[PDB]
Amino acid sequence: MLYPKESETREVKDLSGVWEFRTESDKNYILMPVPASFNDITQDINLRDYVGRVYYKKSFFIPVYWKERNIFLRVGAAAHFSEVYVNGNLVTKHKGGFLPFEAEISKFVNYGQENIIEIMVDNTLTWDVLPPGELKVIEDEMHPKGYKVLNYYFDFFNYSGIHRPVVIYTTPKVYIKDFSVITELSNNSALVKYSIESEGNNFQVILRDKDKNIVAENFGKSGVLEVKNPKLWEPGNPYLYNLEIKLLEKDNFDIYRMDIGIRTVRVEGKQFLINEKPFYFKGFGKHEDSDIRGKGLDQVINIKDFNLLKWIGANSFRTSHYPYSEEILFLADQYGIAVIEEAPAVGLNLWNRNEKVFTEGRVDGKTLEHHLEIMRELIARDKNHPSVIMWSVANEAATYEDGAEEYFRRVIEETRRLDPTRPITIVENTKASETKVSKYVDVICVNRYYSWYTDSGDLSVIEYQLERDLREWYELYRKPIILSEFGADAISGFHSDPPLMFTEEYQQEMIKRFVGVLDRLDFVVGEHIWNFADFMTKQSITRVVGNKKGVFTRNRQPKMVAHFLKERWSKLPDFWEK
Amino acid sequence: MLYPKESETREVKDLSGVWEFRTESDKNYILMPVPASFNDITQDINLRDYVGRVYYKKSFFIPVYWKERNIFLRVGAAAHFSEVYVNGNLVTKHKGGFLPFEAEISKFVNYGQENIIEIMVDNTLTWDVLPPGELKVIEDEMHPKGYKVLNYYFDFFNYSGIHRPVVIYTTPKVYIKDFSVITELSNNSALVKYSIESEGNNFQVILRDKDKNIVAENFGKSGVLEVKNPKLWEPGNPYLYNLEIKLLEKDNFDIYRMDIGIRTVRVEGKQFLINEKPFYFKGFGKHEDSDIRGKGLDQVINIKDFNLLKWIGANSFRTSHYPYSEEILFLADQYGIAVIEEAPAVGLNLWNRNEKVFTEGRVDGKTLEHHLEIMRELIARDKNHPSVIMWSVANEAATYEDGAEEYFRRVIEETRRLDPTRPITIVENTKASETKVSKYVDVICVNRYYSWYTDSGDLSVIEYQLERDLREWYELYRKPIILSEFGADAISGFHSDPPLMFTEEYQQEMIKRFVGVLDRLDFVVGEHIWNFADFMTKQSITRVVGNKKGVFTRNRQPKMVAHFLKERWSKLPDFWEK
Ligand SMILES: [Cl-]
Ligand SMILES: [Cl-]
Repeated sequence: MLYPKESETREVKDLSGVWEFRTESDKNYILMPVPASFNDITQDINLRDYVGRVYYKKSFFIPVYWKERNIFLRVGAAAHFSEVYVNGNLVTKHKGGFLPFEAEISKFVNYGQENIIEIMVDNTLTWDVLPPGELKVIEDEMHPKGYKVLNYYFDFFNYSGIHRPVVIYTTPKVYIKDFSVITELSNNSALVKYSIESEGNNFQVILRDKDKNIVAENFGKSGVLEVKNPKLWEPGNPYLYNLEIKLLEKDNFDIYRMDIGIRTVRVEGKQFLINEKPFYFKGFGKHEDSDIRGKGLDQVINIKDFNLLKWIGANSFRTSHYPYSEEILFLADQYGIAVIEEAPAVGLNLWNRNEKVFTEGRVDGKTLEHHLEIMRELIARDKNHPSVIMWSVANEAATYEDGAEEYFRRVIEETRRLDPTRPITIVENTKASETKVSKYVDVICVNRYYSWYTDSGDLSVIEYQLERDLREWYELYRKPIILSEFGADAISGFHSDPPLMFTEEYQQEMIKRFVGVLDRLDFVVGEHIWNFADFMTKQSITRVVGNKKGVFTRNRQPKMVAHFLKERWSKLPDFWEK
Repeated sequence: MLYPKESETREVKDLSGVWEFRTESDKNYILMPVPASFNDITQDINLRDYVGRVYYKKSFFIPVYWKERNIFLRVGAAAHFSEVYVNGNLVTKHKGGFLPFEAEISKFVNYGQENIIEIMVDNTLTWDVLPPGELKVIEDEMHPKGYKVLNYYFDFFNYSGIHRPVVIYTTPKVYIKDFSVITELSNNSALVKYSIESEGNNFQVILRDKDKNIVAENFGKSGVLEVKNPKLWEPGNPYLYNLEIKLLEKDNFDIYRMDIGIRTVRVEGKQFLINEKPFYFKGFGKHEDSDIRGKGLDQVINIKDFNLLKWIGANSFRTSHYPYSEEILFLADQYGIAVIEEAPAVGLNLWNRNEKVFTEGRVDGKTLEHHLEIMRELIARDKNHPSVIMWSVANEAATYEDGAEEYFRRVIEETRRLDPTRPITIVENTKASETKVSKYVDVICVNRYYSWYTDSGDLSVIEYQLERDLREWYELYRKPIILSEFGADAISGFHSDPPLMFTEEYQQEMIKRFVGVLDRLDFVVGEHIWNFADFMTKQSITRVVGNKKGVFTRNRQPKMVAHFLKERWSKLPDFWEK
């Protein structure tokens, strides 16, 4: 499914705005913005911590002239289970809170009249949705009848609601359903190879440069476009060409356009190559999180975040720990930021080797089935973005378990089959010698928190422990390694010398000592600090109103270590043969 | 041993000030203030976290006229093992970091000349000092040779150094060594009964009121002083009489004076009676802790703290979790603040029922021997302060263990034998039905943290859980109950609605809901919030630069809940028949 875009042949109507909202088995509505998480909008603590079904409702008018058009209703994201009703008719259901879903609804609309859309969203986690969790009953001596808790083991808050825009769009009855683009370098040219999915068959395809000059054209539902003297897309030079696809049939006419970038990505030895040059990742793990709206899409915050990425000198980030909005990937295309996009397989770990995760009752064949469908949906959505340069299949799963090996072999095999054009990783906090899964990926991503979660407060252990660990990863697997997470919680304004945990000084010193180690290791091709910004988590005595490891505050202002990273990364080239 | 006080017959020389300081097996000195903890004075992180022996050194001059006087060298406190050298001569050794020690040193001084005092202090904890801990060797795959950690399980930082003043004082060769005072009410009079310890035998004892009027006198080494129409000491009316003791012998003359207060304390049924009226404790658990100086005595901070106690309307505190400086008790006498003074038996708990504490290898007969000596030293020091109204033998020990019963039976039995004039408690976090120790004390003190350490964030459980729990304490033991701790960490300036853990709002709402429960229970005779002020702890992912449960910041300014308590406690009488 293609991102909804207006053209000569397609209308788009955005239903974002103020909706009516209620919780299960309640008749009274309140007002609720869309897109947004509902948790922080009100002062009702029982809604903040609500677990169950909520219902959104809105009126909309369909123009009579949309008859004899396809009418699609698209929901960008709703966490985690959703059902969509048009005038009381169920038009689609969806499982998974971080990818879009849509249905054709012309059969159910009142033309030239009022219509009602209702969207049910259920935030109840189970062990066969990603990320997983479990609702548990607690009726003991200290809890009243009916006390229940939603348990989950990922470290970000279970925000719920409609997190990305709801839109209605039209197409002709015979229309461009999808297309695939692959770019190759050939002699002094680039090739853009394409295939179009449609019931139609007569297509003209045109490629235009930045100045609207036509640089290539082809008649054909599949084909190759040759670009002589191409300008390649890469961090530091985000050149985009505009691909125009025109269906020209007897009764149907359809146009779809997308900006694409010409680049190659390849792993060879201990090098991560973009356009055949050795890349060095400088960046962050991020989160879709901001004040008040929770996980809701906000283009103000998105553009602010990319300007901060360019300001600090980052060239990349990982979409920890789930696919982000398409909007963020289009921006990464424009700004020239390399993206590792990650499936929502986070929380597959009970920090305890006595509780097994990959076992009947928890992560099983049903979870695997969902994970495989997720990879198919994710690659289908994002396969044409130049900014996505790697897929991450999971974050900190219990990869030391025997059952994790067969599980992830299947996930990894399916991902590569779906997209052979990008490398694959998995983000590990398991010990190097214990993971049964990292031997199957292209690039190793390791999260390490020496002197924070272990030997807390003792910065002196970092060089000893980190160098020994990373050398063992390389000795066992002989793959490029990204230090995919490291950092320390810092309360803005907490200062100390000597540095103490939770101060800005400790965060900067820890990060500084980690990267001094990486500079001595020629097989380390990247550093991603956790996290870009402070974000909300569930409440616990270990979380000082959320996770405070941001390099920026939640309102997008820098802590001390942001300036250290700006100075370091201004000296580090994007392409660096270590 | 009596607090050093100048008189017509006694000189006092305070050696506090700037000393030279070094660590073990090092020849170079730095400067170090005394009294103070050494940990936060410098920018040397290796001294902040030092474990082992440190050495203080200072020159002093003895006047030739001190010949034929006793010369005593007193150390107010040094944590935790100490040795005192005068001109290289060992004059005393001491075990325990929170009580004073002294020696007579006239045999070792150079009269009319320079002298050198050196004090060794060792902060290495063991299982037979209080509070206990253990130095552990960690030489594994991730730690270099010689890595060691001091483990301990009490929740305050192991500050070390000379924490209370070092002084030298003179007495005549035959002198007042000690005295005991007990006050009784009789008809319309009060009696002050006394006994004096001395090699002398001829004494005149005089009692003076606030205006220096003599109200009673007696000739005798022991005797009774009758005060007609006494003004009693109590919170809200801290009347002090001055007791003057004069030794009058042939060759020796000695005078010692102390302010005393006339009051009785008695537990009867579910009432805590002071001067036969039902008291209600309003107050705090405190700590000896302040910026930069750690646990060092500071009279500025002490007077500030008492003015804040009076401002907020408190009438009491507990010396969590160790005896405080004598200076603080003299101030509590002046201000009329009731003190529960506690022995340093904190940390006798490995939050884990698989690791036993009262067992060979940990808390054993050697620990018990030290605990019993501590109770003797503590009562000998503080027996004459009107402000001390109860002894606490421990805080949050593993009282569910079989071995804890015999241990504490002996501690409690010895405490009562040493001082039958004050009730005894033990501060519990064990479950009511599991403690094997609370049945042996006079008043129950229970620490409860519902919605903070358990059901974190859910304020709705408080009333259900706390009322059920406290009713079970009373049903099992039929004693008065003090809620001796409850509270929540709050970062100053962290605000939210709805309230979230670590915000000022959550701290206030939790405390408000707890005390609403207490008001409905006629057997609850007290509320002590944890803590008076933010204080330092060892580093851990659960401590945001120390413990943030203070009602005041570490620099002694109020958080939101301080104003809630001021308003509540301004409405609650000190004496309240519930
Ligand atoms: Cl983290
Ligand atoms: Cl606490």
